Amino acid sequence: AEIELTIDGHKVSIEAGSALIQACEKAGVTVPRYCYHDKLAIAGNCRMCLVDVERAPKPVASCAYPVAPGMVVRTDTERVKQARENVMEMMLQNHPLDCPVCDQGGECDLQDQSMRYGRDRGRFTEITGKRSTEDKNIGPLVKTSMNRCIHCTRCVRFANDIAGAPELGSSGRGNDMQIGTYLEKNLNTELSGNVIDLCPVGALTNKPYAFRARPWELKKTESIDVMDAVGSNIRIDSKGVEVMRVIPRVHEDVNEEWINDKSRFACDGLKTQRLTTPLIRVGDKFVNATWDDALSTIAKAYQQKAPKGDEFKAVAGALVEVESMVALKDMTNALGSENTTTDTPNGNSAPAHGITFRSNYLFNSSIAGIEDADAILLVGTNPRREAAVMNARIRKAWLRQELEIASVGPTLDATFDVAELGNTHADLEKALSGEFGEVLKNAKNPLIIVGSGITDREDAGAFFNTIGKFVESTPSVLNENWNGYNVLQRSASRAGAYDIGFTPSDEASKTTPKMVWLLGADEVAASDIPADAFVVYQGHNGDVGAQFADVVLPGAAYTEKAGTYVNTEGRSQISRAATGPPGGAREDWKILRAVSEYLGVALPYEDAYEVRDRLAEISPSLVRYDLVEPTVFGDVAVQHSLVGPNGSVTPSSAPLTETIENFYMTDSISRSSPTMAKSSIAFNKDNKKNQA
Amino acid sequence: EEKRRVVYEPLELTQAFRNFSAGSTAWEPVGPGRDDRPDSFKLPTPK
Amino acid sequence: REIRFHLCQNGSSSAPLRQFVKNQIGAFQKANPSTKVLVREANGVKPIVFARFDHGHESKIGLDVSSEKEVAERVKSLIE
Amino acid sequence: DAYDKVDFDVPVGMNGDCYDRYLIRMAEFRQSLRIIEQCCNDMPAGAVKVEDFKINSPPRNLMKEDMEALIHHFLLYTKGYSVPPGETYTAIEAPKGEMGVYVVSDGSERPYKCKIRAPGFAHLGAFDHIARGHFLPDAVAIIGTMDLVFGEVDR
Amino acid sequence: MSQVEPGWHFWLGYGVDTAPCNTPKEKLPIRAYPYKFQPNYTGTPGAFVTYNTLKPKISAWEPVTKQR
Amino acid sequence: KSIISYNGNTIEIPEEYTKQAPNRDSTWAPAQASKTEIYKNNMVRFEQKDLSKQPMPYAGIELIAQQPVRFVHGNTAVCDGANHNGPGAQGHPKIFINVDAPGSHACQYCGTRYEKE
Amino acid sequence: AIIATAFAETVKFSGSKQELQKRTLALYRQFLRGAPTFADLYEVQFSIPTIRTKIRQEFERHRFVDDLSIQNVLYAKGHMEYQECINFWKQQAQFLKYFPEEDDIQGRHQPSNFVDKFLKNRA
Amino acid sequence: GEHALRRYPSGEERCIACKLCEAICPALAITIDAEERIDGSRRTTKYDIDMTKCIYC
Ligand code: SF4
Ligand code: SF4
Ligand code: SF4
Ligand code: FES
Ligand SMILES: [Zn+2]
Repeated sequence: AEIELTIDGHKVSIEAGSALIQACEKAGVTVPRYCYHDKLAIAGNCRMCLVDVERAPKPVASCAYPVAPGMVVRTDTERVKQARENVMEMMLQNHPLDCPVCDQGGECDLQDQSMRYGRDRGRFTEITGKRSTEDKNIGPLVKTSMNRCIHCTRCVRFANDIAGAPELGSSGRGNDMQIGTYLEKNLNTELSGNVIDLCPVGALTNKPYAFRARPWELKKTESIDVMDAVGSNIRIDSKGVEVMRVIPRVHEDVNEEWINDKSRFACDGLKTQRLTTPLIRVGDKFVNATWDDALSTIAKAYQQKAPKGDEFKAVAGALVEVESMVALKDMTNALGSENTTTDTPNGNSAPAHGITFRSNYLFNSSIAGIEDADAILLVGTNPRREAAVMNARIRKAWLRQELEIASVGPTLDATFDVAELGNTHADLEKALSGEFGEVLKNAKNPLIIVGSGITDREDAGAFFNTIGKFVESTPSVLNENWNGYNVLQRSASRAGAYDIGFTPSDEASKTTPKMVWLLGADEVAASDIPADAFVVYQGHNGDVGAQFADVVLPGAAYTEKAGTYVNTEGRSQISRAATGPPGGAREDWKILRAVSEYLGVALPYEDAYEVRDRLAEISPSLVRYDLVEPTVFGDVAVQHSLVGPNGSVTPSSAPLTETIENFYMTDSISRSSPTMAKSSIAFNKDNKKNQA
Repeated sequence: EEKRRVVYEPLELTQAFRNFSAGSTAWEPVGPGRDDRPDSFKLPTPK
Repeated sequence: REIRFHLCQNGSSSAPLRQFVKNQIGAFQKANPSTKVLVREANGVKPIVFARFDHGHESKIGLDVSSEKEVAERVKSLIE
Repeated sequence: DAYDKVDFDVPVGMNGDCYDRYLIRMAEFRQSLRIIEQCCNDMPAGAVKVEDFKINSPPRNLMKEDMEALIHHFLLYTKGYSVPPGETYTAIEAPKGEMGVYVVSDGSERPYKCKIRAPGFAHLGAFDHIARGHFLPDAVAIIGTMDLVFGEVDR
Repeated sequence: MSQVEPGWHFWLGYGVDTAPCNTPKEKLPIRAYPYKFQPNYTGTPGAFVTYNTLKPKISAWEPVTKQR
Repeated sequence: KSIISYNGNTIEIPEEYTKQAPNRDSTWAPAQASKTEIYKNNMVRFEQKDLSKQPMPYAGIELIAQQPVRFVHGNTAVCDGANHNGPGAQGHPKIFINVDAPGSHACQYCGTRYEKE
Repeated sequence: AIIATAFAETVKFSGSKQELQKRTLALYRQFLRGAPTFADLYEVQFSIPTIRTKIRQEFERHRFVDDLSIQNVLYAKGHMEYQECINFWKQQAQFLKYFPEEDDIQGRHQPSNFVDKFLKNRA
Repeated sequence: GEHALRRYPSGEERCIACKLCEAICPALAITIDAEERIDGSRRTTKYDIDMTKCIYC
């Protein structure tokens, strides 16, 4: 079923029917290109992958020539070496003289490409000159100078097929061809900024990071995205103090070399509103103070209030470290109170399902299994919003194979074709027994997918009890080699927190605390906090969580520390620190160590490796990094998820409203960054953001 | 000053050193290149 | 107070513990509704129970042990 | 460098003394002036840099006019020009002596290594084989005719 | 030294034949602003002082409390 | 004029030097660092020193705004900024400007704005 | 350059651990004999037995190396530093590298616990 | 000898931050940060030569 051929003497075998350029990549003979891409449709617009083929009258493009057996591929024919210089020279007679103002200085693929294979001179010295192109306003996210564009089609095929915003397009013939809406209307898909990593010239580039640095100055650091349930494998570009930008480093499973929009532009809030020193409340006024004085005030007011048990509330947030929450849980339960609750509304109890049986809070199919998916249904979520990388996988599957999606709850605009069913758990229960009890029994590799917003609803448990019956009832959705129950989170950390055992007891859910511990956790209200409560915030920037506080503690953000994160898939991933904590911020668990020391609590560690062993004690799957194991406990896990909230939850007719208010305003950084404020204003039902 | 002599203290810079070889192509863009081996001293082909 | 234990998802030397959590959780959770269990696995471990008490102080035992009731002997020993 | 194409006598001493090492230096003025006489008469016309724009800069006349000259002008001043791997030892006749250089190319654009053979390095190294027995004012006339400028020897 | 005008300072060190009183006005660089001629003030309290032109990299957070 | 020297003490420089420029008082960059921040940073090495004989270098954003916006008969303009007296290659390189949109268009090197008419 | 300097030896590599041990023992005797010369020559502030108790503890640092030839490079470096100190070749600024701890008692708040590391985020 | 930044006719700063001067100053005397200003054109925020180490290449 495979084909062996010869590229430059190198024999190489590749699967039949594939493209020749992948065979050149497999053989190790580097062939330059401009408009081939792996994850995209193939168009031969670039003319760069010209290559000599025995039994061919003319040299042909290697991107779209299909693999045939008995093939002799030559790349160094003098005709081909002529041809590459030719095509480069043809490309470089309307591209404008913008190399010192173009953003991709060292990263111009065209440019490095034109050093190997370019001509010495360029005989453009015509009088009346090149063409020139309109400014083409698009949005506040994507800087646009269409003069530098070469119509390499790589933007528009992506936003067409995978991003699913078909507003981009090619309009006009010859040099009157342009790219984009000639309405001059606003583009938005929920992964909008992914085109500026994709246009190989600086036609489309980064608007907030417009000219601030330049890719030879940069220090690069491979790390993990947060404020996203997938925890995409990213790269931090940093000058050394600030954080310049983020670019998705390639990874096969988790992101297929794509990244969320909010994940992209989040570096603005990472440098503008940060906590740089500890501030103690005077009474309607904070003053900054000695780093001893803050923690000594913590110990002093602990001796004043004395929470002896079930009065030390400890709440963590959305982008918080697993390694920090270990220190948190250790401190609280050596303190003698498991008032250990999430930030979410209806987080003050257990989240209506098992903290046991990791399957209860994880994504049990593979994300790679979504290529093999058949017919699924969302409940109570917008997966276009929550984990837009997942939506990219959904649309790629739906275009590739033949699928069926249902959507129960909020009416969303997908890129793909949804099928709505209702806005009631009774409408849901009607739909399960209506027609898809037959379909999901029929389907080979389906799944069923649940957003985390239903955890907000107090009627979650019966909301589980229906669906927990159905997985139990249908053996097709619950077989050995995968499990159809699949849940997501809004964070990169509440999955890791549910690995920690970050849940209050039924007893701990009752008492109003006296000493509230904020660790991130922006979305608390004045209702969630007691009146006289000791409310020491530990975070990185200034949000609502820092506004209620008594003492704030500058902790490092996700960039500055050696983080450890768990996605909804369950991948334990290292976040390599790109820079040091700025000002007077420190790392979080190191702060909790000293906070223990000014109490009677003795944490048994002082290093990072001893934390790694303590973390191995909580779960050894979190020191064994980034390797996804399945669960051998499917049926017992679903049954134990059924038995707990069985019956006692009485589901009301509350409509399944939207989980989040806006996408680009959450998680204390989209509110910190001014670029997401101006992103938020431009993105609701505007005449440039409307369709018709 | 106080030891009235020079002392050897560990390194502190005003400006951190910045190389710029991080911007670098992996494959060396020079080609394979022809040979100048003598026709005596390369291996004769069989037949 | 809490308790956890860890298996390896390969079927070797955690299989009596594996069937122990296949069966005995519906009785053990009802036997101790105050404290809390949780299960995790890491592709090869030694099967091991870690429990935390009413101090934050914890205790441990390693479960190279024969059957489900032989697990339960060590578990009941480890609670007290 | 067309020292072939320029007629040039060379002086050669007789004893091993410092006086031949003096007289040869006096002679090389007379020789290197004759160089200038045969150079200024026969300076040709032609391109003063190398012909291509791929190892040095294009002239600034046409880089503001041509698209191709900019990318060379940029890559030569950000990356630089790429060198084939290998190693060379090129040594030429400095007026101090044979000055050599041994460069080891990565194939990158930084030299992976580059030794100098400063000429006065071995001259200083050959001091106490020559300087034995002589006097201390005689230990000054030996110094500046092996030409220890000391910018050379250490580096 | 450096109490002389630049377009003369060239000619004092023999840069030009034609001193700037005799140059054509086409070679005068046209300027849209007046000229001041600070010669040098080294050691004088009019000495140049340096500073970084830009602000600190990361702005702090202003304390805004919230009475619950 | 009087700005707080981190201690409640005020430092007092004349309004001729609370200026970004002799042409402009206001900042023009996101990280411009106004002089009111700068004397607030290090007046330590500014005492006993003259205020007059520092640069004040006549910032460009005022000077470019009063240049006349040129007109172009056809469609595509060309900008060089090069003199026609100087025997050489000066000015910014020969980039072209599309002027079609309503409003002028600055040549991104020289800042001269062109208009199609 | 036929001839060497006064104390310089031709470097030669002992085939056995015992012959290396013999050379190191003779070497420590050479340091210990030349130690009162050093306080005169480098004009140092302090006393001769402080020099001797450093020269002892520096060999105590490398008492527990297994290999023959790593002790061979170690012996050669020791012999070269002997060669430097026996002449005027080091100067007293470079000679007082070997006592950072003696000349100044360190200063206030030498960090010992976690907390003193933490309050200056490990210095 | 010493340095200066030219300006355009009708007085505009003439320096864009191409960073070539940062890229090939072999003593790294050049240090530049630069931001997009109000009108949108690129200009240099801080341009700084360390004239201790300007080697007159
Ligand atoms: S994309 Fe920009 S930087 Fe690259 S060659 Fe073109 S103008 Fe120059
Ligand atoms: S918009 Fe950019 S990526 Fe798309 S074809 Fe044009 S230049 Fe290429
Ligand atoms: S910043 Fe760039 S354009 Fe400006 S002077 Fe320096 S090298 Fe030239
Ligand atoms: S990708 Fe092969 S021709 Fe465009
Ligand atoms: Zn211009």
